Order: sequence, then C-alpha cells, then structure tokens
Amino acid sequence: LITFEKLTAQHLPYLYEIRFSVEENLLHPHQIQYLQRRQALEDINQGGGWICKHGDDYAGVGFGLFIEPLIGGLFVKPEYQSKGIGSALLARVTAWMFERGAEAIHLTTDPGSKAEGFYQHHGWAVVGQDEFGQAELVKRK
Amino acid sequence: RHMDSLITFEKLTAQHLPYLYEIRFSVEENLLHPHQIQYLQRRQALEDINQGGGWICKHGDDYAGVGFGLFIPEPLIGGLFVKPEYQSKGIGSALLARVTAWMFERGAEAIHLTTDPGSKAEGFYQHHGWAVVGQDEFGQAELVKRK
Ligand SMILES: CC(C)(COP(=O)(O)OP(=O)(O)OC[C@H]1O[C@@H](n2cnc3c(N)ncnc32)[C@H](O)[C@@H]1OP(=O)(O)O)[C@@H](O)C(=O)NCCC(=O)NCCS
Ligand SMILES: CC(C)(COP(=O)(O)OP(=O)(O)OC[C@H]1O[C@@H](n2cnc3c(N)ncnc32)[C@H](O)[C@@H]1OP(=O)(O)O)[C@@H](O)C(=O)NCCC(=O)NCCS
Repeated sequence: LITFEKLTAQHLPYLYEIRFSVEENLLHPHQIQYLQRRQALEDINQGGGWICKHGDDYAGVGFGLFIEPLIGGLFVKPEYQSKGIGSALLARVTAWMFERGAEAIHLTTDPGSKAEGFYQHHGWAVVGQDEFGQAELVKRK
Repeated sequence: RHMDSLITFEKLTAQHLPYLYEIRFSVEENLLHPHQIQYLQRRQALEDINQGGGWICKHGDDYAGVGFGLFIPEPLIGGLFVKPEYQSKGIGSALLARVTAWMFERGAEAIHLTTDPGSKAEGFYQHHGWAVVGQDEFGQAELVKRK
C-alpha cells in the first residue's frame, strides 16, 4: 500500500529518481547547485521532508526548508500523479512550516504549469515572477 | 587481485537509475552543466542505459561508481563518475576500461568525450590514452581515443 514517511539521508537516490521523472517543472540551470550531494543532504536534514512509497516503489517526495520558508521540492512520478500524493505531501510540509513558526511560505514554479493551478487550488497566490522567470507563489498563516 | 574484493561490478540496467543520479551528484568536479540537464530526464537517461554500454560499481553494499558508453548519436563516453570517498581505488579506470573495450569490440573506430578543461578527469583520460582535440560549443575539452 501507499505509505508516507519522513525523508532521510538514505532516500537521496530516490529523491533524484522522482525529481527527474517529471515532465513539467524540469530542472532549470539556476537550480542545479541544490542537487549537489552536500546541499541536497543539508536540505533533507532540515527535517521538513516526506517521501511516499507505493509498495517498494518510490512515488513522490516533498520537502520544506528555512534558508526563508520555502517549498524546496514537490514531485510525483507521472505514473502516480492524480492520486492525492502531491496534496498529501504538500499538506504535511505546509503544516510543518507553520508549526516551525513561519508566517508565510514561498515557492516558485513554471508559469502556467499544471503545478501552478494545483498550488492555487490549495490556497497559494501568485505574487509575481522571479529573475529567472519563475512564478512566485505565497501562502500565509 | 588488483582491486579489493569488496568492490564488485554489475551491468548497468534501468533498476540502477536512482544510483546513477546519486553517484553523478556526489562529485565535486565536472558538475552538471545547463546543456546536460536534458540527458538526466528519466526517459532520456533510461534510453542511454538501454544502449547497453554501462556498468555500475559497488563498494561493499554502497554504490560507488558508474560509467557508460553510447553509440548513438556517435561513439561517446556518456558518463563516468565515482563518489569522492571511493576515488583513487581503481574504480574509474576499471569502468573506463570496461566501457572502452565494449565499444571497440562492437565496432567503434574512435570514441569521443567532453570534460571540463583542466579538470582532474582531463589528465586521467590522457593518462589512459585519450587526446585533447579541441573544444566543443560550450568550451568543454573534447577528447578522442582511436581503435
Ligand atoms: C504538481 C504535482 C506535485 C501534483 O501532485 P499530484 O499527486 O499529481 O496531485 P493530487 O493528486 O494530490 O491532486 C490533483 C487534483 O487536484 C485538483 N487540481 C489540480 N489542479 C487544479 C486546478 N488548476 N484547479 C482546480 N483543481 C485542481 C484536481 O482535483 C486534481 O485531480 P485530477 O488530476 O484527477 O483532475 C504533481 O502532478 C507533479 O509532480 N507534477 C510534475 C512536477 C511538478 O510540476 N512539480 C511541482 C514543482 S514546483
Ligand atoms: C575522474 C574519475 C572518474 C577518476 O576515477 P578514479 O576512480 O578516482 O580513478 P582511479 O582510481 O581508477 O585511477 C586514478 C589513478 O589514475 C592515474 N592518474 C590520474 N590522473 C592522472 C594524470 N593527470 N597523470 C598521470 N596519471 C594519472 C593515477 O595513477 C591515479 O592514482 P591516484 O588516485 O592514487 O593518484 C573520478 O575521480 C571522478 O569521478 N571524478 C569526479 C567526476 C569527474 O570528473 N568525472 C569525469 C566526467 S567527464
């Protein structure tokens, strides 16, 4: 069955696997640096992540960070999308951020991507564009 | 006998995909460049693996190094990476030799690769008989090895 558990260092390979499985919100040049092992492990080790398994298959990953409160990543393999996994991960990360004391959470996403409407459906608002042309979204406590 | 019995080698298959990424992002030189992002997307990475020119190395139970050749679009070294903690143990040379021999056995008259100019890898390749022939469209050093 589908399980959600805390994302830990041992999940590093599967974080990459899920992240590179998606067909929208592909990795952009300015984001390469955050996947280098030392930085990816630092992100995981903030403790704001969950990973979803379908049996022994890794299905989705979501993590929040304080660097600034941010959704560091939210990705579900295409074959597991539209089953509630992304919403379940986002809800866990969002609650974690607010319990840590965040007043607002930020994220960026490809403008007009399916993810943009998904976040808006969950109460996030587009507030502009960053220097890289990504849509900036905010959710307040 | 030349290498610790703890170090084993497996033919690279689709099931190794997560560990290919893990090893690739562990290195501190020849970091991923913008023009190379596309080759890591799952469908493209699996297509690369499926050309059949790859091996992966484990140190004990820990994945340690990966190397793979391609014949399409042309004979190339598609990737060669060893985790920092497992470098200088013969793994990169072993993977390079395995891939190189497979390519030549299957008909390659020459193999090319690109690497960061002046990187440790550049000298490593030259030590194994590769020659710098120039630079590519991004300023990477282009190297060749001939049959
Ligand atoms: C975006 C993503 C994380 C969402 O996760 P998911 O598991 O597919 O989403 P869920 O199943 O939890 O929720 C989807 C549901 O939300 C609702 N929904 C989604 N977008 C909506 C919109 N624009 N308006 C109204 N409702 C919407 C729908 O009910 C939808 O169900 P449906 O697809 O069957 O029609 C996931 O699809 C994904 O990884 N996409 C590719 C990578 C990506 O863009 N990640 C975001 C990086 S910023
Ligand atoms: C480059 C890389 C693949 C080499 O693999 P490795 O497992 O560390 O190398 P090996 O143990 O098989 O061989 C190393 C030996 O090659 C020889 N060698 C290497 N560079 C040399 C040079 N410039 N001149 C002469 N001999 C050299 C040395 O004998 C060296 O021994 P040492 O490590 O004790 O000093 C690996 O270090 C790596 O992944 N580096 C980072 C990522 C990278 O640059 N990959 C290449 C992408 S194009």
